[PDB]
Amino acid sequence: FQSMSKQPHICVDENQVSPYVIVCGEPDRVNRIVELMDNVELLAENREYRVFNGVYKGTTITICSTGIGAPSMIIAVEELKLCGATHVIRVGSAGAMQDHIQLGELIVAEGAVRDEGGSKAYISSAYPAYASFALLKEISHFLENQSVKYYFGVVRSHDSFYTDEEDQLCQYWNKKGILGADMETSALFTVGRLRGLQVASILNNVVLYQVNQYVNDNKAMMNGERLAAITALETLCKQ
Amino acid sequence: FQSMSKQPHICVDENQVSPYVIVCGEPDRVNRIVELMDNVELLAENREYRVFNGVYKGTTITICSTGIGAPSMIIAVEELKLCGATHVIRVGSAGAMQDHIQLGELIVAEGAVRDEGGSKAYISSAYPAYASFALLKEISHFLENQSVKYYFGVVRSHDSFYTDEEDQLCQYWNKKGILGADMETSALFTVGRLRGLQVASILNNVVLYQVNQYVNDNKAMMNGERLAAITALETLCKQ
Amino acid sequence: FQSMSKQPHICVDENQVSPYVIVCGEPDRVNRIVELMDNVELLAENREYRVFNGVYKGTTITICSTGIGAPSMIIAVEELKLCGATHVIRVGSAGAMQDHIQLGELIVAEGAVRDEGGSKAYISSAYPAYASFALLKEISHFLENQSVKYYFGVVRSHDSFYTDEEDQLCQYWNKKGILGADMETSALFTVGRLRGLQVASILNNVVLYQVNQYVNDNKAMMNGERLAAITALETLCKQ
Amino acid sequence: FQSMSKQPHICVDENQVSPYVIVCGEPDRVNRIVELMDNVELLAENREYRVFNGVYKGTTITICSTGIGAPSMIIAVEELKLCGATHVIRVGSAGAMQDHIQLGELIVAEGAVRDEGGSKAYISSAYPAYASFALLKEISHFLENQSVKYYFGVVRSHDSFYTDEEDQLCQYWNKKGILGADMETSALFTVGRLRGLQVASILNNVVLYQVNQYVNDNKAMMNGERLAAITALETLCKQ
Amino acid sequence: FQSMSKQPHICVDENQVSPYVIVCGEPDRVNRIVELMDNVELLAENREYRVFNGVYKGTTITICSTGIGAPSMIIAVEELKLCGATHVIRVGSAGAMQDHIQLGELIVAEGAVRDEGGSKAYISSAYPAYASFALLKEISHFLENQSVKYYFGVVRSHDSFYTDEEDQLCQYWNKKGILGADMETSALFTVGRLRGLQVASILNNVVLYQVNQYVNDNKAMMNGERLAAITALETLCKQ
Amino acid sequence: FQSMSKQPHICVDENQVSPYVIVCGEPDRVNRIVELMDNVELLAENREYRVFNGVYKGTTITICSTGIGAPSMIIAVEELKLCGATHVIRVGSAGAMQDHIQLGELIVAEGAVRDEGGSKAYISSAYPAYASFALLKEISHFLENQSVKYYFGVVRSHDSFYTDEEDQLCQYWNKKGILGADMETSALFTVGRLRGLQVASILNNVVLYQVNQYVNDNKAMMNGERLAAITALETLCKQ
Repeated sequence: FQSMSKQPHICVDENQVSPYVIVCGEPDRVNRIVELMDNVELLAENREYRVFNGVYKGTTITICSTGIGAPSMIIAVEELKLCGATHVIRVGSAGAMQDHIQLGELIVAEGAVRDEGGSKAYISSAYPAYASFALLKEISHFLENQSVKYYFGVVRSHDSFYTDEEDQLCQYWNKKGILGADMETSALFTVGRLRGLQVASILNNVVLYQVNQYVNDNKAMMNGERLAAITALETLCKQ
Repeated sequence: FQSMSKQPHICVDENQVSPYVIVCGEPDRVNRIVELMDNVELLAENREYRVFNGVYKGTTITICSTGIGAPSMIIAVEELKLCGATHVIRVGSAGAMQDHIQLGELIVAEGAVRDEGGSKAYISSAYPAYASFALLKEISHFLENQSVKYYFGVVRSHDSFYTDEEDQLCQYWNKKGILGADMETSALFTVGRLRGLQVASILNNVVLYQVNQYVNDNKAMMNGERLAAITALETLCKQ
Repeated sequence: FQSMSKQPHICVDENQVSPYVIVCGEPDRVNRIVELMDNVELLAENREYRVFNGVYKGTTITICSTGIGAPSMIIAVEELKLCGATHVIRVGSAGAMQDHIQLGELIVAEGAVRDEGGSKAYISSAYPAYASFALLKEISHFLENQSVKYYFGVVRSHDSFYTDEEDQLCQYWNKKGILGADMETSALFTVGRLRGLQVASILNNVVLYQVNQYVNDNKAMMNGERLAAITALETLCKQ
Repeated sequence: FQSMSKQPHICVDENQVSPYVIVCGEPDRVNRIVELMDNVELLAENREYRVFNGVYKGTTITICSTGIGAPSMIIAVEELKLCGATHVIRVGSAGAMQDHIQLGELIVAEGAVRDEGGSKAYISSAYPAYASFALLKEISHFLENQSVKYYFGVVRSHDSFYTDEEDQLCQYWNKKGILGADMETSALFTVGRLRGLQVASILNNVVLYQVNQYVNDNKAMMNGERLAAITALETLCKQ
Repeated sequence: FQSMSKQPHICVDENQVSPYVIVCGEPDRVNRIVELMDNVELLAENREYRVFNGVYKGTTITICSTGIGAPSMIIAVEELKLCGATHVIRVGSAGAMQDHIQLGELIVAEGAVRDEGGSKAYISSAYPAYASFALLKEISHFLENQSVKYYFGVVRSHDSFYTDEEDQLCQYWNKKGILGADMETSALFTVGRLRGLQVASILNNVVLYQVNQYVNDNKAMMNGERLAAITALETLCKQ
Repeated sequence: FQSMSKQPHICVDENQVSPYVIVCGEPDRVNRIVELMDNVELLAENREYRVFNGVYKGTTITICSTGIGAPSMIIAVEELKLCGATHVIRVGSAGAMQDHIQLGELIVAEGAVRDEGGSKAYISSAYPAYASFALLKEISHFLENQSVKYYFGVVRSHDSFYTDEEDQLCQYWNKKGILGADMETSALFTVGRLRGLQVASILNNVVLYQVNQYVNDNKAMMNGERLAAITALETLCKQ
């Protein structure tokens, strides 16, 4: 029946999707982010794509999981774009590339090394993956007001942390001053920008670079997730 | 508690995982494949990873979804490997690159163009992505016995079907004789082989190269999925 | 005699150079920028490097020409770095890559395509060339207050506008949404960042993408140069 | 006179060439292979190309030397193709990349690393160089019946074993699990497949990875050559 | 017996090989070149390698065929080097890339496009393939004295003239001003130089770029071969 | 007024520029070279471009500085070409890549490694950067007659001697037998040749590979500059 008008992966349309969007890897994180919003509604659920609308401080925002990886991210960006998204903020996870960065502290990517094939499918790797400065301004301002430590800088996005060369990759990138590594940021920044989106990425640190420990760690991380979501929500509701 | 011994993404361990494994993109396909098996048990559910064991014609086999894309595939291969997998068969979806291939017909990848960054993270693209011939032999033999049309040959694996150049990519690859395109096969074939797995990929055609139509199409596709799963099950239970 | 302590190309030392620096292509532009400052002093003059200190609204700033091209830019960045520079702003020239951009209007590079070999000597082209957001914030704020049109976005930096393929390069990059093209920005952004500098680039448009005309054009361009210099000065004197 | 209809390098035509073909490096090996056949006839002799027809167990097969290297291999593949070849099997020599492989033991290439420029002239190195499984099936079956040890897997094809880096190349490829190295296999597999041939490669080991010794070694190698030829003949006469 | 001291492919040793060497593709050309010399002796015959010594105007020179292609050329260069060669001149065949060049006219390669994988195995393609100027001087001087037309400039060396893109390759390279194309020159120039040889290449045109005709063409070509050989001999006997 | 007919960077036209040209990096070197000539006239002065005509032994020659780097070199080559230049000789500076080469000794580049992006903008790096042999002949002949040591061979042209990897670059290139390194030679050789110029490069050594010392060093270097200029002048006035 109504299977003609919907985007084939995110399963939503023009009218459903807000111009303002948050994406994350984990479908179950979508339910956690909507907890913070009013007037929540499930829009679609398909494969790794879980899509909700919610209202935060008066502004209607769409929350969308995209699974792990640049290809699954790019699929959601293209289809969100077609539904009228203009501002998209990644809220995600990272492994630290500097030893001073603790669990549940935030990395805000100003730029990203394009070490994933996803963005390369579109354009020469020479094209920059960077965050919209208007969004960065707002993110910086929200994060200043609170106590959890956060770092602005370059992250690396890649397609595997499981090569035998992971150690050396880490060390090389540590010396270049990269803050953290994910799989999705540079693809958002590249494809998003090429489709005229304003984009940004707020990453929760979940691996150190280096029983009761476990519980505090998990709490720290869960606190970082919440902060990252709130920061993204605070930023989008100003536009 | 018991969060020390499990693989951090597939959330299973050595003892749970069979040496014989089927992977697919869609978590909901895992439930559909287990329908065909005895002694089914849910092993884990995490992000896009849905993991089950089942028994088919006496052999215990593990079924695992890996979401869409090479990075999420590679994560599952590495972790399945560490749990003792030896034979892994992709059961997935493809877009046709030749016009004679119909919906719900199967493409069996003998080889795959490595147009995804995932496999490139591991090794120079010059290394071949090809299917284990023992598995190909068995797949060919099962498929001969039945009526649904199937094609053996080269597929292309890539990170985006949404570039502005998709048309030209299609036409170029059509002329080279590629049968279909997916996102995951060449990564399985490359990483899998480099970790000593026997690997294969059986792909269900879901896009032509070119209301009642819709219902028969869906039936055709659902029939192709079932055939692909059965073929993989028949192949693995012989080892 | 005192030819031991000075940088071998910019011919200045630690004590001479301010942490705050403006660089431009043309040595004669250095004299034009110092016209706008108090307490001017010639520091060095060597090859294409013309170096001055001046004071603007209380802040001491160094002005340095670097000739044309990424290699000559990189030489000045490395040596300015060694003399203690922390903030460096390019004030330069561009050819428009969109037809709405007029002569003597400004392009502020948020990011830059790394199509020059200079930055590639240092690091894989996958590393992002982008502008420090703190500087971008300040530049945006100054430029809002006045009437001359200015555009924020991506520029392309390259090593030749004289290949037979220039037309096609232009058209390709026009469609990607690039605003202008220079030879120096992405090298500043890449090497500068890798040496821990805060960096930015304000470019004066001097070629349309498309006697009395000539005089107004020149006036427009000279007005853009002055505005670009003033904007950079206003930005640096706040740090 | 009749110098219009013949292929300019292999000096044969449509009518002469069988659909079933064996190629080898060494012209003098052609005479050794025909020793095993009935109804032998010299077809052509030109540069490194020595061409014969023979009959084996009822089937007429063409034997063709192609000298050393991918370019000279590719020339023979293109021209054999134009003469109506459909199945082509390389029967050649390899240097071992694992220490358990002895002299005069066989390596059957399922796939090949495309480290030669020959195949790259045709297509991106991402395209797979692999052997036709129907041929692999048959080769496996013949070789099972006899006592000489043989290994199935990946070989590396390259353009020089004389670079100063040969040692490190060897060690790198040894760890990746490559069985042996030649100069011709991946070019056959790539160009052959792109021209719609069924292809395979059976390689005789002639260098260990590590007077009376010399005589037994030579005998071992000569025995491997004979076995490789017989295996290829047994395989082709079944089609 | 004496199978320990000889180079494994060219089957000659230190004492046999002159410092001055001519190489060509075709073994039968070796017999044609020795026709022009005194005190001829067959040194070795192995695969595509046919090796002779002869004396020309007092100087002893070695003549060696290397079959077709860069890999087989490189093998002979490495082994000739080890036997004490210092000056090596290619005497070969080319296809014209400009329409004014006739059959049996000579192309003398000053430089060569490195479009073959052979030289790339050794060193980045950025390293120049060019001819020793001392040899070029002497070649120019001999050729001035006679009537057959000859052209000095850039040739292209490649691994296949049989790709579907040959036409476009030709046209692209024609416009760049390339004179002719072979398979071997840039490999000689690159590997040779890296091993400290003085190198040069004199190529006989055998394909236009565009019964009685056939006979005059063949005569023209055979005349070009003779001239090329004589020119190389005249050049080497001066050292 | 007369700002229509002049080249936009070198600020000269067809009638001003001689077919015979010397280029150097340093504008102040132009004044030093004209000291050696009769009938000197300043033609233009713009940015790093300082342009003069002079007469040497009857021949009128143009002297042009091009600042440091391949992009600024290429600009001058293109515009000199358009003004009718046919023969262009670089007279420049190098850092030694072999320890036997002393300060103020000359390196004459027969060929150049294309490690700069400038030439790559035009053509695949596989195209050779080499010197016109007619010019090399003449340069060799002049330099034989005098006492200062000079070396003919390969140089490397690059875009930065300030990467953290400079040491290793040096060592790698030392072993390959490179004589010296500059920033401009391979760009002249590549772009120049592609525009049909006869080209050459004579480089003065100013850095060893390894008060009174300082004065003799400077004298040695200044003597090398003079010799290089004279050699170029002697060479051009013969055409």
